[PDB]
Amino acid sequence: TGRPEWIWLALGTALMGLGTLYFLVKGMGVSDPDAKKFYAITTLVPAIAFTMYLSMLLGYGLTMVPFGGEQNPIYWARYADWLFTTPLLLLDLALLVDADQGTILALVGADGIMIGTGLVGALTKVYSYRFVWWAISTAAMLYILYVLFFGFTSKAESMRPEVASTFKVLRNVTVVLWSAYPVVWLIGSEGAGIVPLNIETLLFMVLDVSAKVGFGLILLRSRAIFGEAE
Amino acid sequence: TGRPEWIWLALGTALMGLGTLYFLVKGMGVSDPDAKKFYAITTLVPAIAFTMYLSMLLGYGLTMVPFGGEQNPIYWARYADWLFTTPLLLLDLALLVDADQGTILALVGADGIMIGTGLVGALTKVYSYRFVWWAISTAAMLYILYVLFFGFTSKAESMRPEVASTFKVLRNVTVVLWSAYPVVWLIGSEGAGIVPLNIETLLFMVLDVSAKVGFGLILLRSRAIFGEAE
Amino acid sequence: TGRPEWIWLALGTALMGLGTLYFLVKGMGVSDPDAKKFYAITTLVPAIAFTMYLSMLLGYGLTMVPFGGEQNPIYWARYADWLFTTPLLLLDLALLVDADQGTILALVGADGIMIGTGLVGALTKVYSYRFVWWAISTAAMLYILYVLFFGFTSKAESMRPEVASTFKVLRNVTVVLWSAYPVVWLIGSEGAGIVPLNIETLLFMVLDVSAKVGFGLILLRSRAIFGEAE
Ligand SMILES: CCCCCCCC/C=C/CCCCCCCC(=O)OC[C@H](O)CO
Ligand SMILES: CCCCCCCC/C=C/CCCCCCCC(=O)OC[C@H](O)CO
Ligand SMILES: CCCCCCCC/C=C/CCCCCCCC(=O)OC[C@H](O)CO
Ligand SMILES: CCCCCCCC/C=C\CCCCCCCC(=O)OC[C@H](O)CO
Ligand SMILES: CCCCCCCC/C=C\CCCCCCCC(=O)OC[C@H](O)CO
Ligand SMILES: CCCCCCCC/C=C\CCCCCCCC(=O)OC[C@H](O)CO
Ligand SMILES: CCCCCCCC/C=C\CCCCCCCC(=O)OC[C@H](O)CO
Ligand SMILES: CCCCCCCC/C=C\CCCCCCCC(=O)OC[C@H](O)CO
Ligand SMILES: CCCCCCCC/C=C\CCCCCCCC(=O)OC[C@H](O)CO
Ligand SMILES: CCCCCCCC/C=C\CCCCCCCC(=O)OC[C@H](O)CO
Ligand SMILES: CCCCCCCC/C=C\CCCCCCCC(=O)OC[C@H](O)CO
Ligand SMILES: CCCCCCCC/C=C\CCCCCCCC(=O)OC[C@H](O)CO
Ligand SMILES: *C/C=C(C)/C=C/C=C(C)/C=C/C1=C(C)CCCC1(C)C
Ligand SMILES: *C/C=C(C)/C=C/C=C(C)/C=C/C1=C(C)CCCC1(C)C
Ligand SMILES: *C/C=C(C)/C=C/C=C(C)/C=C/C1=C(C)CCCC1(C)C
Repeated sequence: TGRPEWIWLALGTALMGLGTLYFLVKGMGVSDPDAKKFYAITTLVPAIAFTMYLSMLLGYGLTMVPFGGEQNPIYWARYADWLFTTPLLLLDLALLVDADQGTILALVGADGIMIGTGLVGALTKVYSYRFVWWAISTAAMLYILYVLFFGFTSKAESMRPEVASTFKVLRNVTVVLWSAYPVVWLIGSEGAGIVPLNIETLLFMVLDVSAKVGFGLILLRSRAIFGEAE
Repeated sequence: TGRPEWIWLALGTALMGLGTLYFLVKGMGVSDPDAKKFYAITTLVPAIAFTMYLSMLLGYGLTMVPFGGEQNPIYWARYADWLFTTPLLLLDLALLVDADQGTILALVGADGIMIGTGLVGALTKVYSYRFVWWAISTAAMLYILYVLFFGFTSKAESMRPEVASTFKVLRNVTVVLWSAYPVVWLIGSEGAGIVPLNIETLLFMVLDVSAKVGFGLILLRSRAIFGEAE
Repeated sequence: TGRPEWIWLALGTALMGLGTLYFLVKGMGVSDPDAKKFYAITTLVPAIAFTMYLSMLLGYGLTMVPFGGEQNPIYWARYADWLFTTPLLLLDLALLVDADQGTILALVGADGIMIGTGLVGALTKVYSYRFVWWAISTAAMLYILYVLFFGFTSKAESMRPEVASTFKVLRNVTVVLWSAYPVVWLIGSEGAGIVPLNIETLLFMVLDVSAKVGFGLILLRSRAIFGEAE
């Protein structure tokens, strides 16, 4: 393809596809109802990402947005992916710690605001206003990270030790990886335009595969996803 | 801004923002799991409205629709707000009366039809057909109001007296305020065009703040949102 | 109207409308909470389809997509219908057999991928790539049909005999009817273009009414939707 970033979109498609197939085969035969929930959530995540990476590779998930006096290539398909995959990742963490329903609704709702405002920012034609939406989205992200540390960590330590241990690892992975996304957006083609689109696409591919397939490998190898039984 | 209705969009943004912050601080420290559910639902409502009012203020949430031989300004962001906030408001009422799952699904589904058909009507280019969609949406609204009076009132009176009392007030607020929306649409810029857009925008701002922040102030001050405990 | 397929859109609108009204009246007075769930899910299905058939009849739900060097009429409103009605139909089947939550999430998620990739395929401007999306969507469909036969049939036979019996019939109806959709798409205006749009529209109308109103008549006449009580 004639876009230099094609190679990273192709690799991302392949890695999300391979991760989906691996999780699908690994979950074959699992009969524990708690483990089935985690396999279902965790396999859906790279499956959705696979479809949206493929849409970017083939050019469907790209649009041109005028701002700063240029026509700027915006990959809108990222937001369609993240709208569904980021609440699913949060549901994996919430189910692990048996979070109450009100906390789950708060997290999923804040996450929806985060991604939706990011999408508005990405498509906004007045340059200075793009950063207003970025700030609102980032505030929603900070709310999510606060709950994961000062609601979820406190509950986990009261549960089975393998649940506490696996939650603590996946919480730390999540906070580090998710915090990089607003930074890549700010310095890349959607924001200040300091990093070119080809490098930005590489960075999001590394983050996405780590936050989805890496995350899932840790979770689905854990004893924490099974009920305690004899 | 050069649009006369800007002042009402600005005030609406500010009031939804202030209401979100108030509910967020008030819900700090609440540990009762039932109360947490109500705080989460009720704080999300003005937070979503805040983002969509801001999108209208900055001009993102506006499009031009040709009908009647003119280019007509249609604020489409209202429907994106209401798609999520109106089912959340109904969930507050349904949880208060411990409604059965089938009734909740009926209400949320009718509400989705109401808002979705309103959006189609708002974007329809053949003038006479706009009113066909308005009629279908209004029928869905009447179904909702019927359930709130002839399903929900009957259940409430069988529950704790503080639940019955708070439900009856919030039901009455809801029926009065929600019934005004189809009337404003019909006589305003989306419909017959008798009331100008600046006044229409004022009317929806008053209704929205009352139906979201007013509603939430009544609910979150009530004893009904807490479990009965010693 | 000047489109030859109008007659089938009109008939489909009428039949979905009549089926909605019939199910609404039949469900009046039902007080069993399990039966209420099934009436709510099953009445919503033709109600949503009614609105989307009407949008196609009036011309709102149609767009033109260039591919193969022509402007091709694509009825996009079908996908908006199916996005909501196909998971509702699967929920009817899953509730009947008391499926576990993980299996329900797998089914609904695969169904979302099926319809979303179908929509991307329908709107794709590069002709050969339309069939890549068709293949991905069809793979998701095959996953769904596998679960209905090799997860759901095995559970049903362990339940009440009237539940097993009604599930087996509705499963067979579902597999036969749903399998025809990818074939109609492939040979019709969205795909290879061998069957003209007027005949394609007839075929989808027959399938839709059978898969929604036919399905619902079988289910809502069954004893299986009521709890076992004295
Ligand atoms: C997990 C095991 C594998 C670990 C792998 C980690 C990779 C993640 C980071 C990649 C950034 C690469 C940056 C590449 C920078 C090239 C940009 C460039 O060409 O910049 C020069 C320009 O011409 C003038 O400034
Ligand atoms: C809660 C405590 C505060 C209560 C506040 C309630 C306000 C709600 C209603 C406002 C309608 C105002 C209508 C303003 C009409 C002005 C339109 C106008 O200018 O019309 C004249 C025109 O030039 C030729 O007909
Ligand atoms: C339930 C009881 C009622 C059962 C009813 C079942 C109907 C379903 C199938 C219809 C296909 C009809 C196909 C009509 C074909 C006409 C196309 C045509 O005109 O093709 C000739 C063309 O001019 C040169 O090839
Ligand atoms: C001027 C101020 C403007 C408005 C501020 C920016 C709005 C968007 C940002 C963040 C979303 C905040 C989180 C929304 C969800 C809160 C849920 C909540 O309150 O949950 C309580 C529950 O007890 C928990 O377990
Ligand atoms: C419990 C459930 C909670 C759910 C919480 C969800 C909150 C989402 C809020 C705001 C983002 C809205 C974003 C809307 C973006 C639409 C952009 C679009 O499609 O624009 C069309 C065109 O490109 C230009 O007119
Ligand atoms: C806890 C997780 C938080 C995650 C969110 C952290 C956000 C703030 C980070 C960086 C902003 C630094 C300033 C970037 C703006 C630079 C503007 C500019 O003009 O830069 C010129 C350029 O450096 C040469 O050409
Ligand atoms: C010609 C007729 C055309 C069709 C009519 C217009 C369709 C749209 C209008 C209203 C939605 C109706 C409500 C949809 C949901 C009904 C749910 C239901 O039946 O719920 C039963 C349950 O027992 C409860 O607890
Ligand atoms: C339990 C879950 C129940 C959920 C019930 C939901 C029912 C929604 C039904 C119909 C409205 C569909 C509205 C679709 C509007 C799309 C308009 C649009 O985006 O148009 C694009 C462009 O502007 C022009 O081609
Ligand atoms: C229970 C809640 C129900 C809520 C829904 C109630 C709907 C009917 C209300 C009003 C319609 C009145 C007729 C409006 C149409 C007027 C058309 C016209 O030409 O008006 C000329 C104008 O009055 C001078 O220029
Ligand atoms: C190169 C390969 C590319 C990727 C493949 C194509 C992706 C889209 C197709 C099918 C969706 C598959 C189903 C997605 C949901 C799986 C859910 C699951 O694993 O559920 C386990 C649970 O135990 C159950 O009860
Ligand atoms: C538990 C919840 C699981 C939910 C699982 C859902 C999976 C959906 C995945 C992919 C399809 C995405 C389709 C996006 C299509 C948007 C097309 C569009 O609107 O295009 C705009 C314009 O026409 C051109 O730029
Ligand atoms: C279990 C359910 C599975 C459902 C899915 C089954 C998919 C495969 C079916 C048919 C493809 C047959 C080939 C169609 C392609 C024909 C291409 C062509 O050029 O046809 C010329 C035409 O026949 C004269 O003009
Ligand atoms: C699978 C993909 C993941 C986990 C993606 C996560 C994305 C975010 C945390 C995005 C956050 C953003 C902001 C906080 C500000 C605006 C830009 C966004 C959407 C990139
Ligand atoms: C927070 C906002 C609220 C509670 C908005 C409520 C909106 C409605 C009840 C809208 C109803 C409409 C009709 C019944 C007919 C068509 C026009 C609509 C969407 C305005
Ligand atoms: C009420 C409508 C129903 C039950 C519609 C069902 C539709 C499908 C099973 C569609 C499947 C498709 C594929 C498997 C491939 C691509 C084309 C689709 C969307 C037609």
